[PDB]
Amino acid sequence: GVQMLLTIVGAFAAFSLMTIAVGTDYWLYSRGVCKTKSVKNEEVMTHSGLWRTCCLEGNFKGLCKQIDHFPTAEYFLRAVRASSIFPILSVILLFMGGLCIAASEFYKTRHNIILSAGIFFVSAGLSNIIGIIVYISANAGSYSYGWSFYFGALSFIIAEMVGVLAVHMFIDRHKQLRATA
Amino acid sequence: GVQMLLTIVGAFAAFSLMTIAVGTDYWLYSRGVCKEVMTHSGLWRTCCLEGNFKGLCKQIDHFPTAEYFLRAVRASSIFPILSVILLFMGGLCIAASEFYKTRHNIILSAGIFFVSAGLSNIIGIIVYISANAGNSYSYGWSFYFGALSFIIAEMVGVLAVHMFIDRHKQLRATA
Amino acid sequence: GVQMLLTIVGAFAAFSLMTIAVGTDYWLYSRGVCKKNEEVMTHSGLWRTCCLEGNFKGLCKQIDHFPTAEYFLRAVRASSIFPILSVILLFMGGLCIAASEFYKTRHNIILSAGIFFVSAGLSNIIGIIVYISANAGNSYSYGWSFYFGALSFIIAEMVGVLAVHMFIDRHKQLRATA
Amino acid sequence: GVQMLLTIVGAFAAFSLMTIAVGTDYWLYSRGVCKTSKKNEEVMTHSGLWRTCCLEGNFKGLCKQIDHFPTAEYFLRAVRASSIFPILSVILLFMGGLCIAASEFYKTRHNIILSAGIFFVSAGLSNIIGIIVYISANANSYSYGWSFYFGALSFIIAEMVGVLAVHMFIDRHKQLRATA
Amino acid sequence: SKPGVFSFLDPLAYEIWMCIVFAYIGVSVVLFLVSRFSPYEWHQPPNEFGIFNSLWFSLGAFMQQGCDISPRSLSGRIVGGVWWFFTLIIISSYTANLAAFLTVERMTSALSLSNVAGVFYILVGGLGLAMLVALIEFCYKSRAE
Amino acid sequence: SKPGVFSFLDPLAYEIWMCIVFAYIGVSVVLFLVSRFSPYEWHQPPNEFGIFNSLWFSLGAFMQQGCDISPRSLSGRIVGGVWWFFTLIIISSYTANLAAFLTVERMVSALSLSNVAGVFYILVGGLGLAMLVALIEFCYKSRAE
Amino acid sequence: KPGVFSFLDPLAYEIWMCIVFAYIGVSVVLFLVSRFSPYEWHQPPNEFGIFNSLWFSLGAFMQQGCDISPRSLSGRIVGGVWWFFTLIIISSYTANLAAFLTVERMKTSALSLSNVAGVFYILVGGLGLAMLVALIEFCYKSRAE
Amino acid sequence: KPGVFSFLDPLAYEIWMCIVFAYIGVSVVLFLVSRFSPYEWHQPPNEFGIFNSLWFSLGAFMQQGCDISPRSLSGRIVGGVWWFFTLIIISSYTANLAAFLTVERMVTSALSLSNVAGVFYILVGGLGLAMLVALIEFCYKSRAE
Ligand SMILES: CCCCCCCC/C=C/CCCCCCCC(=O)OC[C@H](O)CO
Ligand SMILES: CCCCCCCC/C=C\CCCCCCCC(=O)OC[C@H](O)CO
Ligand SMILES: CCCCCCCC/C=C\CCCCCCCC(=O)OC[C@H](O)CO
Ligand SMILES: CCCCCCCC/C=C\CCCCCCCC(=O)OC[C@H](O)CO
Ligand SMILES: *C(=O)CCCCCCCCCCCCCCC
Ligand SMILES: *C(=O)CCCCCCCCCCCCCCC
Repeated sequence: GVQMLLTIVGAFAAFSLMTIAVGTDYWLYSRGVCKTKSVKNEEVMTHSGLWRTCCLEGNFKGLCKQIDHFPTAEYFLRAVRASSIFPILSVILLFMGGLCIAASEFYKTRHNIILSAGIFFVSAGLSNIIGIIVYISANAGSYSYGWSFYFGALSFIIAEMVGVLAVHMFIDRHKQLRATA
Repeated sequence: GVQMLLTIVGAFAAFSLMTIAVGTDYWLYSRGVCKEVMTHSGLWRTCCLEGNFKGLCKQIDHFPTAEYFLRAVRASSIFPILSVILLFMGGLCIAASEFYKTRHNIILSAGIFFVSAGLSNIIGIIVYISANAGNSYSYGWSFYFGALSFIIAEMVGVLAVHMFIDRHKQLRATA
Repeated sequence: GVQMLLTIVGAFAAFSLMTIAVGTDYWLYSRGVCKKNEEVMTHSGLWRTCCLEGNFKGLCKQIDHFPTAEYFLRAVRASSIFPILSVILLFMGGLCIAASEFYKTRHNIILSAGIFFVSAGLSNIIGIIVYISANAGNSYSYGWSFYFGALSFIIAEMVGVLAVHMFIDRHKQLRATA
Repeated sequence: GVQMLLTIVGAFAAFSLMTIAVGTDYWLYSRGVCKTSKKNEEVMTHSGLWRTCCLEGNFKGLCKQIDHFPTAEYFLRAVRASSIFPILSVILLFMGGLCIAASEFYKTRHNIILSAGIFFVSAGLSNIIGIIVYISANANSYSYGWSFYFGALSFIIAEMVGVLAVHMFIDRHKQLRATA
Repeated sequence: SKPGVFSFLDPLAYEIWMCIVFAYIGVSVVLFLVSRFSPYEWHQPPNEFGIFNSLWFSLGAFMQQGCDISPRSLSGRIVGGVWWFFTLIIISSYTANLAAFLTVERMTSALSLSNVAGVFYILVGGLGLAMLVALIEFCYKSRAE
Repeated sequence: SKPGVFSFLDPLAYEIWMCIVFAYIGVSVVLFLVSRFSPYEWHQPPNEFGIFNSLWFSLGAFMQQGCDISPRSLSGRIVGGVWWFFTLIIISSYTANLAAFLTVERMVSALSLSNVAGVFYILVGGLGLAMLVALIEFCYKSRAE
Repeated sequence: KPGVFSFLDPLAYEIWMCIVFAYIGVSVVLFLVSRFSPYEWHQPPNEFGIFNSLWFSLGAFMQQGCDISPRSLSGRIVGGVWWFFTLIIISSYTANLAAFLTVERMKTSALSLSNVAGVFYILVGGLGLAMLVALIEFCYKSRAE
Repeated sequence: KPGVFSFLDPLAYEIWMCIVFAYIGVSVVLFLVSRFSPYEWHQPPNEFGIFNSLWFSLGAFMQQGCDISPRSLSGRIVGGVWWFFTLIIISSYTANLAAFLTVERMVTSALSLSNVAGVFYILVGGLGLAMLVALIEFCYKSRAE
């Protein structure tokens, strides 16, 4: 009862946090530009996210551009980093975890819909680690990560905690069945 | 019993040693200024060693954010002083343990105080050495009294815990 | 038995691969002479080094050897004693397998098979190590013959554990009847 | 029975080996002088614990003494000169053999056998120190000689006797437990 | 030339340290999951890999220390094996890069207390926290009595 | 520049990384052989050194991390004692040669996540494989009942 | 000539002194947090008295010793921080030593017995002390019969 | 090309000969203390017999896993000094090996198999000896039957 309540709240939190990370732009306070060619540049502080990059300060404060991820084993990294499959697949897996948790509130007989939720959450956390590494690794080849990156990092922790909690609930259901039989 | 006597003598030794350390002037024999020759510095004074005067216990210029916090601690010497306080509080507990025999939970308090006193002294040594490392220097008797007090206090902190354990064993045996 | 069939198929596979390796000349793709000349691509082996993409395409010449401790290693690599020894031990392993189907009361034959296959695997390791170490004195890549030898080792070792289990099962059955 | 036989033979072998080592002069095949003008000539020599005897040249066979003294460094030289530890192992192995001999006569005191065990084990430990103090003080090529290997070999033959003696002690007390 | 309190973390970058924490929280959870999720293994805990022991085992592995509990299934061992390989590389990289940081000074001396003094602070801090966590429980149990 | 994904395997040549796998598969099999080939030892297997626990032991011995069960016979111990010597040199050669790279290329006139980013994919990839192995068994065991 | 005790040059005298002080500290705390609780003795709750705590701490610093490991949150915080402290310090000694060797502290030579000489005196001296302790205990027991 | 057994270059011949002598000595002192006293035998007070003592002293030196751990005072002293000895020596090897590599590389450079080819011959040789020893035991008992 109370354990399922924590799970529901934690599930939403991680989903919400991760959707706010993949959508915002405050990932990496870099030092670049925001505009393109014209008939010199303006290297000013630029909070750059996954898809867009607005110049924090400078004469063009608030102009977001489209990060150009393509300026053997390096092409593959770019493609993955450019399509943000991993940070987007974590959001797809956390959402499917919520459906599984919600489904298990209307069909109590099926105990395997709770284990599914746990695996989804745990796998979502694992897909958000590859996202972090891919991000950092590709971004490499002075900076300061922002709150958007930390929501992605914080999402993992919340998701992993929901993951163990869901596994515990699965075991608890089956323990009741092994005591009443 | 025999254990109580050691716990009392040991506590006094620890407290006394550490108080002497904090109060003396022979922590680190260096070579510097005393108003350049050898100067047996301490925790509060840097007293001249030989020369035209031989005796001039000058004060330390501790203040000529990772270098302000370290300095503050070193200067205020909170941790060395804090160990003395905790050793003193541990002694009261032992003394209170006699009057209020029934209350066995006072003995454990002494153990925690003594154990925590040792941990404060450890930070003291590190803080002292780290900041003072800011020249052939050698540590004097005062520094080793501080270090020896730590050892004596840790020994009196395990003995206290055993005494607390023994109290409860008698409670669980008779009842 | 199904287990017996695996061992037999695995034994033959190991033997085949290893022999095909020792006899073929595709162990190390390098770039050296085959007959002052030129360094065209070649596909060296154990007994011969035959240039591949060259004017004299398909000309093959006995690997030039010997060009006391160093002497010992030269002789060991030149004679390929270990690669050849592995083939022999793998062969004897097959003979042992094909002897526990007739004298099926001994059961020490199967243990011999196991030891042969396991010991033929260890000989294979030393053969690989000797080969890689003599190629010391840029474009050295290994071919399929080298990997057939390496693949044989794994196949041999797997037969070895399988045979030991086969031996163990025989004795466990004999223990139950007693 | 036969276990005691090995111990005796092994104890004698250990003792004999070590004594030869100390007394001989073939420990370190170096290249030095053997004669106490303003001239010199270094020829191959076989050093020992006491004397540096030449084995080549016109001075073939002339055995010079060694001035080990031509506070850490002083202590090393002082110990290396007197050979305290190598000689101490000789003394310990000799005493350890007396105990085994004393056993046959007094067969009602089990601590005679365990005494031999401690002497033999402790004799090995002195031998280790002797080797170390000889290799550290000694430090153009060198190659240790058969005399140095009789020392090293003595250690092994004395540690094996040591465990064997301790088993004898253990075993005897085990038989007493049975009788009880 | 100037030493810092937490200057023992210099070899491995900030990101490396951050991702190690994430990989520790991940391996532990995954190790727990596999071991205990199957309802065809309990007869009681088939093994000792709860949510608490898993964290301890992962931490132990990384610190190159003892093995109280050891995985015995096939899925546990795979998790253990990769974690041991990760640890190995990472712990060899720290040492290897620390030897570089202590040679070829760019802008040899015996390391002083100021170089490894942040660790001492963490050590004493941990001891203090442990004693607190032990007395908090104690009190809690005491009132229940 | 751009350190390759799998740039943590540089301290040792390709043939060493290959021959280590071969030596591992060989030590495990030989440990299995000597421990459980004696009909005159089972009284119920004598020691827990089957074929699946003899690979875990070898893997643990190489990775350093690992301390569960050790051989107890003369033959088994010899196997484990040469394997232990092998591991020591190999794990001290990796670290030592890795330091040389990180020193030599520095002297030329802090490791980044990229340098050790092919060991994180392996770790995470291994966790994925482990969760697939466990789930497969679960499914196959839940179908039969 | 390299001093007898030249295996203590990497770390400063203070570091060595402070390690000893931290070892004593950790041991006392690990004993306290593990045995002070009156509500765990059912027979002590574990084998972590003042003697085994010293052994555990000592073994954990040396990177050896697989006797026992804590089983309590309070006793596992101490373990974890001590293991972290150890890791850093042992890596520091193995890295700073390689700096000393690589950069002559006035081709390379091979370490001679003279360099690591005080580690064989300690060992032999320790073996002597061990036997002495054993014999006096046995002698005392033999005078009590 | 380097010598087959070139992995024994970061230490001198007199340190390997002394390590073996120290190993033997430690294993005979450990056995002695543990089992000499007749006031502890019940079955034996502990598992530290002559055969096992060699195994525990070889295991300790190789920084490998556990099977037993001394529980006496005298025995623990031997363990402690042996662990300290091992620490220094193993650290010195790795540290001095890196020196050799770095200085040689300054006068990629991934370690070729020729550099470390004696640890493989030893390994396979030990596996060969191990099997032979096992079969000798087997043959002996088999004939007896
Ligand atoms: C049940 C299992 C519980 C296990 C519990 C084990 C805890 C081990 C903790 C170690 C922390 C060590 C790392 C500390 C990092 C400090 C970072 C820091 O100080 O950062 C400074 C900054 O970079 C510039 O000012
Ligand atoms: C049942 C117990 C068995 C459990 C076993 C667990 C195995 C995990 C161990 C290590 C990971 C090694 C993965 C190596 C992946 C290959 C790396 C690679 O491809 O490197 C590039 C190239 O090969 C170079 O030139
Ligand atoms: C319970 C039984 C205990 C376990 C027993 C087995 C343990 C074997 C361990 C190490 C082998 C080391 C072998 C080292 C061989 C060195 C080779 C050598 O002597 O080389 C000389 C050199 O070539 C001159 O130039
Ligand atoms: C039950 C636990 C307690 C029993 C087990 C204890 C084992 C001791 C281990 C290691 C210390 C060995 C080294 C001690 C001495 C090193 C310092 C030293 O002597 O240094 C001299 C030097 O000359 C100064 O300048
Ligand atoms: C819970 O039961 C509380 C009452 C029993 C005493 C336990 C705590 C005693 C020690 C208090 C803290 C000592 C000083 C700590 C700061 C140095
Ligand atoms: C066998 O019968 C399966 C029972 C458990 C089903 C759990 C849910 C499906 C598995 C997880 C789905 C994949 C998530 C991660 C994808 C990258």
